[PDB]
Amino acid sequence: ISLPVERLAFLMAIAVLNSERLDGEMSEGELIDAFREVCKGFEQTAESVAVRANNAINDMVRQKLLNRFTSELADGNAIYRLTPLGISISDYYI
Amino acid sequence: ELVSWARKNDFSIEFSTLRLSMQLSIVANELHRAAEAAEEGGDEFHWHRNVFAPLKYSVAEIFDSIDMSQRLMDEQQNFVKEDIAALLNQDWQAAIANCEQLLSETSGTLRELQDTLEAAGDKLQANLLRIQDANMGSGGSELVDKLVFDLQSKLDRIISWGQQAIDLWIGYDRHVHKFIRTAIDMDKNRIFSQRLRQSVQHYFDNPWTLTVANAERLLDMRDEELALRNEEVTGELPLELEYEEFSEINDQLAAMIEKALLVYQQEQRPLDLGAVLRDYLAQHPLPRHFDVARILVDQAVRLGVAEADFSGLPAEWLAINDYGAKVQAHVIDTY
Amino acid sequence: IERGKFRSLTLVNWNGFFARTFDLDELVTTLSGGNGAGKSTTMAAFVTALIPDLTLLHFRNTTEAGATSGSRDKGLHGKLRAGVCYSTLDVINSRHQRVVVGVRLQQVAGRDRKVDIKPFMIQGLPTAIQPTQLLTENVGERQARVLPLNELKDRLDEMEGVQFKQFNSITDYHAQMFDLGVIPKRLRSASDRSKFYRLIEASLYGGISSAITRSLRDYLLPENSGVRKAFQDMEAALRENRITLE
Amino acid sequence: LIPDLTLLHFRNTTEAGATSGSRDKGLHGKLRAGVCYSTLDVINSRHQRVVVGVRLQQVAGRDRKVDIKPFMIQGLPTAIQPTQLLTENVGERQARVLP
Amino acid sequence: SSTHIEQFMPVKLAQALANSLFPELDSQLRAGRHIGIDDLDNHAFLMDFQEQLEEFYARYNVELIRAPEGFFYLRPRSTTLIPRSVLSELDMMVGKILCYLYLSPERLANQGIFTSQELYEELISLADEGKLMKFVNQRSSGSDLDKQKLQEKVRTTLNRLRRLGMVYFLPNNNNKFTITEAVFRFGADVRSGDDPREIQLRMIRDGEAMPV
Amino acid sequence: FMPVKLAQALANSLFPELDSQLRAGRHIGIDDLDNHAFLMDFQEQLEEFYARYNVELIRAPEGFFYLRPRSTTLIPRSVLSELDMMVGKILCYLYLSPERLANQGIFTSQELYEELISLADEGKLMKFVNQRSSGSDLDKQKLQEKVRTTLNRLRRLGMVYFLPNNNNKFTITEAVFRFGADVRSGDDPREIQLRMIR
Amino acid sequence: SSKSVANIIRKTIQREQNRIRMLNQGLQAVSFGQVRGVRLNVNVRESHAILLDVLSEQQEQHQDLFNSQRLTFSEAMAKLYQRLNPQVDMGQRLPQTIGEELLDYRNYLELDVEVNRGSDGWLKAESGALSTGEAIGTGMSILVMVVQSWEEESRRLRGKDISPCRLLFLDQAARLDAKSIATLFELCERLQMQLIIAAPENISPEKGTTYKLVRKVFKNHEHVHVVGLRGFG
Amino acid sequence: EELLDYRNYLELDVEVNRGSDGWLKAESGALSTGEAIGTGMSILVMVVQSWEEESRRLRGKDISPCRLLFLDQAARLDAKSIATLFELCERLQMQLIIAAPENISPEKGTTYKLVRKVFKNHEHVHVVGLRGFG
DNA sequence: ATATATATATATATATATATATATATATAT
DNA sequence: ATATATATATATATATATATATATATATAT
Ligand SMILES: Nc1ncnc2c1ncn2[C@@H]1O[C@H](COP(=O)(O)OP(=O)(O)OP(=O)(O)O)[C@@H](O)[C@H]1O
Ligand SMILES: [Mg+2]
Repeated sequence: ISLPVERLAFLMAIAVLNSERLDGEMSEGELIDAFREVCKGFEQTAESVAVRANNAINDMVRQKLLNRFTSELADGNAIYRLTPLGISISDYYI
Repeated sequence: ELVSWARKNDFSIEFSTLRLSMQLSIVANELHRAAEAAEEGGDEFHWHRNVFAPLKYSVAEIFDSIDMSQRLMDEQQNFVKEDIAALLNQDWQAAIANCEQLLSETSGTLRELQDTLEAAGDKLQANLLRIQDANMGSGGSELVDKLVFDLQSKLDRIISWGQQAIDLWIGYDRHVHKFIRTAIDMDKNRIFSQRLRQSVQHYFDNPWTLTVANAERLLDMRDEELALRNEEVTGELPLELEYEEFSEINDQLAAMIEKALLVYQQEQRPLDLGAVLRDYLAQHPLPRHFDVARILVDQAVRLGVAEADFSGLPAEWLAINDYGAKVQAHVIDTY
Repeated sequence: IERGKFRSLTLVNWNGFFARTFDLDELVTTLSGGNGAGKSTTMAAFVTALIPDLTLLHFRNTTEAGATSGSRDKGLHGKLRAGVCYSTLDVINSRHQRVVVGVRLQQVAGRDRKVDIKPFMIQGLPTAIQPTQLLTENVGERQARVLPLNELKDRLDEMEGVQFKQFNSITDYHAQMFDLGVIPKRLRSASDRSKFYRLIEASLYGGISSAITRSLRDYLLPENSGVRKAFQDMEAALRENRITLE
Repeated sequence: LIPDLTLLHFRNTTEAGATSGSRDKGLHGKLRAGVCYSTLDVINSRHQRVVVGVRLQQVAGRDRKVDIKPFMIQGLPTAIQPTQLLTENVGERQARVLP
Repeated sequence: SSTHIEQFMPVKLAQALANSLFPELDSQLRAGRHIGIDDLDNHAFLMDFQEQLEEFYARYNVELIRAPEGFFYLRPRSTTLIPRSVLSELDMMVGKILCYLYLSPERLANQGIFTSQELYEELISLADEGKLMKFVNQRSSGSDLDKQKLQEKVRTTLNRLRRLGMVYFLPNNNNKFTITEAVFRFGADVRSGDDPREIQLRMIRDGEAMPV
Repeated sequence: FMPVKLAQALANSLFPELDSQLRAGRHIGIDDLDNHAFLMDFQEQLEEFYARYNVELIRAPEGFFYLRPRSTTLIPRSVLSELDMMVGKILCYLYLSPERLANQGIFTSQELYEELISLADEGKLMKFVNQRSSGSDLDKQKLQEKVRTTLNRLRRLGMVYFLPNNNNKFTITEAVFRFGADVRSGDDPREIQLRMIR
Repeated sequence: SSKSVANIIRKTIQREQNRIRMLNQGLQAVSFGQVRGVRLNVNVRESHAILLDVLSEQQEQHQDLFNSQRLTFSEAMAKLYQRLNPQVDMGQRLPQTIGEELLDYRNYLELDVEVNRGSDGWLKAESGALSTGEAIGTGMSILVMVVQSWEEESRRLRGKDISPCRLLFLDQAARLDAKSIATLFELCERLQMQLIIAAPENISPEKGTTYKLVRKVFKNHEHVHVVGLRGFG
Repeated sequence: EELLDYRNYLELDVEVNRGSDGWLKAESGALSTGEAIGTGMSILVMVVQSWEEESRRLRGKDISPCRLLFLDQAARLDAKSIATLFELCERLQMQLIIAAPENISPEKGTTYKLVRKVFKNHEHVHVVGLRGFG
């Protein structure tokens, strides 16, 4: 369990979008967009946007924060969902 | 916008279906009670204590609980995939039956969960629409509508996932079989796999390369290089914008004619364009005459119609001045 | 909220215009003048500044609006003088930020009446700097000269607080304009750009555009992916069923 | 002048050359129920006063169809106007068009 | 009789060569592209007229070969009328790794969709990091700049193999891909349980694989 | 089915080699007697056969045949470098009339190298080798090597027939006219070719 | 799968119908010639409602059509649409393309423009039955609704503090009379819409800014002179 | 059959002396609205003249067919162009019917003012006529 | 002695398939 | 880090095939 400010903010944005998502599904094509926006707000460019986004998504997935599902038809060919621990961490503040 | 909020915050660091059924029953009872309370009606305080405190908190919490149950099933889905993957590493050809069972049970569990979800989604939606209908019982019930608008999606969203997850699993399942039908059928003993691993590890002890057809590409003629036009154009830069003003003489003339003509409408006097134009043009010099005639007509034709125009008898071209000006119009009678 | 606005339009080295800036009105700006005065030329220069997509740009006469003329020429090339030309728009953001977008145009030497376009943007320009002057260098006695993109970049870079950018794709140019509340819709795809140009082009000639009415469904109603997904799901199911039957 | 249904298509001024889009030609809606007439009067180089014209009728039906019949008249007095020929000055306020 | 197709060509070969699918398949094949079960139309076309096309291509001194896995390709001869070329050693490393991923059940959850990062991670896991890096640059010593260079080289080789049909980028994503059965050729040196040095001599004799 | 004479043409034993050389972009002139005669005979069908590939089989006014890929060409296309067209135009110029007394149809790499150096502008030479270059020995050696490479590439296309030996001395074929400019009534071939080169 | 499909299409259609019907009230009885008001009519197509019904409940009955090796899915759908509801009498368009067209939900709605011409009520707007000015005003109305829709859709992406610019054009404005122009001005101002209009003569002397252009031959080339104009003096 | 026609042997073009430049082919894309309209009118009158010339030899020598043309939305033209058109049509003995929503006020010829109203629950067009001015 | 039904021809315009040109992404190479 | 080549997608215009609706001449009922 290690959530820097950017990762935590990305998680909160993801939760907000899921709340405003119609059917409660999140393809990675939108996760990357959310990460782009949060990193832009936080004003830091260690590497490219894509590599940082991929690393962060993988880190949360392995940190038991997101669940990934392989769906070719989905935008980005994957569907992501908040895990119960991620839900708890997000709603702890929300 | 939430990014600044997070930045300034500065922070950092049960799959049983009987459960789902009992939460669904509780939700049905509470939702029906709240809908009936709303339908009965009451004052603002009654409306509140019956549709905002009981409903809001209870429905939010229990929909969240149901969603958490779905997430726990999702976690179980992930874990069973991982378990199958690990099993195929340990038994290879002998785990086929085990994996098929696990797939069967997981699919069945998914079927029961979807069935339980759809067992009450429609009626709960009906109750929510009933609460929507009863919401309008007061003008201050705006917040209720939000919930009656929010609590919709969640429910439907939940049901959506109940199928979408399944849509995913029935896919994954197939893939697994293909693997068993493809990966292990030609590697029953798995020896080929180990031998490939050792070949990879010790490839450069005997570096070999395959041969592939490498037909030539059809070389083409490069299109002529494009050269733009450069001429270093120079010229005088424009001065400050001048200005001109519009003459309202025609406006004054129109006002004069409208005032002179309003009397005809006032008295409903039959207007004859010939005589009126002939009389009025005498007040102006000839070059302006046209610009007068037009305006007068514009003012005159808005005042009633001419009844003779339905008689089928064409009107004549009455002269209205010297120099040869003529007009064709019936008398304006019907104001 | 205060909506952004178009302040002015600047034309450089155009057919008839050397360097002319018309200041727009908050509600209505009108142009008058006899036939062939160049009003049509002005609208063309504007829209070019807005949508520099050369494929979409096609200046048919008001007559034969949408009727194929077989001229093979889009009509833009003859509207420009030899050498460099510019078309720029000043816009005040709802954030009350003065941003100058623009495009450099240049005829391509050769029998083909083809042209090159390079978009560009400037942010933070001081309110006192007028585009007409910013794009021109006063050389000689009251005989200002136009300066190319390299010269313009050098001039701007020399000044402080102004951000100049040049875009390699009209896509990014559109993205930035959308970012600054210049464009209602995000022209992510070429189809987006085509629809946009369709809208503006119809307005220019005015009245009922056949394409607009025919595609009203597309233009008004948004696209939905969930329906597409459900259809694809059906497709997979049917394909499997046919496989089994065969 | 040209009473041919195939050629007659009153597209709006806008879209002077664009496709049909719809099926209608725009003529039917310009008429009124009943029998209508459109007539020209001409004076030849021979100074013969000739009245050419067409009778129109909105063909009743599901569609907006029109029937057109041409005709010509010669030897008319210069003093008689076309409207008089085609309309009966009945006692009612408004005249009556005759077939 | 005269004016009769059989005078010159078998009927089925002429029908195959006049089929709409023939040109694209031929261009891809001559380019070196392998054909798998996924291209159902092209694969079925090859199955139907397999013999006609092998005998046709024999005129070019190149063998149309169907591996037991069921994927067709071309092997030029020393007297090939169509030029021939050999894959790089890095290409071999990546091809062997792809065969592993095709056969690896651990990544089954991926369901066949893989990212270049995962491929690189697996490659470095099984291979020798620095001694493999030696080939990327002779003056590499673990420098992260050279690390990025190796990642980029792996990406380029992956693109090339995609060109050969061994891998498909996803209809919308060029950063994710799906493996094809053609990759099995990278294991042809180990598909037979014999001495590696004899399988290598057999393969090189067959023209399957040259040395370096 | 298939056209019968098209089937006859494809079956001809010359077809494999000719097809490979065409798909490689090579130009078949009058020198290749068998191939040129075959193409003359069976053009009406090879044009259709290669149109099935979204390519056009063109017989030049000079007579030589070649393949022009369309935008939708099914044969992987490629584009010649700038130096490639420059060298092609140099040879087209050298397909001159005084050439007969100059080299009797046999040129050497030195002739081409000197002509290119004297005739071309420095900026394009640097663009060929590299922008940052400025009149150096290494740059000139690389330029000469690239000249040799493009000469080999032209040989691949059939533009230039090497005289058989390791040494670089060759002859120029008529197909080189592809690089040439159009000829009008009374125009000097030298003047138009040089104007194009300039 | 078919049942679920039909369901999602139905939901999407209902949502969009409601949204458009709510939007319709953004218009206030524009005055253009005999046109007194403009409106958008959205209605599910019964020819398509029948299709939805069959898909949702009687998919199996026509499996014969679906499972034909000759027909692709789009072609299968087109053939089914043909089988039922054959009186529509579609044209010579290929089954393929019509099928894909069917694969779009929006197609299932008749989306039409209604005008309150004179006292004839609301009638379908056909260019062939409208005066030039009437048609021009109708168009401008349509374009303004479209831009409003685009802006609304982008509300989510855009920041809360930015309202995109609004600007349209009209060449050869002389085609319009004073009343129509005044109607257009009131509409545009109500909608905060900027406008650039052209006409040889100054048709709008009393509103917005005005400029007058004159082209002069000058040293064997051309120059345009611009002069400002003012409503009153 | 195309070759069988002499007309096909001929290439026909329309050229205009635009401004300081010489004669250029009239491209619809290279002209302003009024210029295009005027050129079209010119060509129309040319066609009319050609057709009359063709038909005369099959007609009585004392027959001069009527000539009459239209121009809707004439407001697209300026006064200068309109006067040029009037002069041209007069010089060619050709009658014109031009429509303008009150924007222009051509002094010469007949003018007809129109207004639509409702009367007896029916649309009516009140009409007025003027002429002789100038 | 007249008016309606048939067959023919024609232009309309509808749709498809083709070919072109431009923009884009992006992978290479200096 | 950026110039350049290559593949892909879209819009646009051309050309052709084809169905539709109308006009014209003849046939046949009244
Ligand atoms: N591409 C071009 N090539 C040559 N001349 C052109 C071109 N575009 C415009 N012109 C000429 O430039 C002048 C300006 O035309 P433009 O249509 O812009 O003027 P205008 O005042 O709007 O005219 P109108 O109202 O008649 O359309 C006219 O002479 C036109 O012929
Ligand atoms: Mg103009």
